[PDB]
Amino acid sequence: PSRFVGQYTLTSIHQLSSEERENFLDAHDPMRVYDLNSETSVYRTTQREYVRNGYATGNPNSGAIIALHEELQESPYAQHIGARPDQADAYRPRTAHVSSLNTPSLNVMAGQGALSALHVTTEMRLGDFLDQGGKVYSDTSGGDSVEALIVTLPKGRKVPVNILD
Repeated sequence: PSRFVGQYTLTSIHQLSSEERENFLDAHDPMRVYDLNSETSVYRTTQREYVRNGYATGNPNSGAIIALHEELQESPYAQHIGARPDQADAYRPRTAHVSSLNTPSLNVMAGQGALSALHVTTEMRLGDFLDQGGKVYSDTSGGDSVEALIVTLPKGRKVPVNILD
């Protein structure tokens, strides 16, 4: 199970075959893993002032740590199992500071237990981020049926929000 030690040298999903790349995305891309889409609603708490005109803008200075599902790092279990160095199961996404994206973003919660898990509570349409070039990352910085996400929102862009409380 540990024969491949030192051989887990891949660092990008593009270094994997098409089949393994798809396997990795199936296991780590938030969009696929949590079965998200343009109509998925995402939530976060904030202050009225920031969304008083019905829109929210991305935060330029977040301290969030995100998972990069397109980049690889040896899985802590690769050596425990016999994971081949050219297979998706031998790796896990790399993580990085959100500032590395050089783009404002918003930390949101998604899932049936989101609203519960969570100043005012806002709701947003994931598609509104996506339609404007926003990207979704798992936030690695609740319980079950809820996932923490980081969604980018390019400079000068905004998304409509609904205050729930």
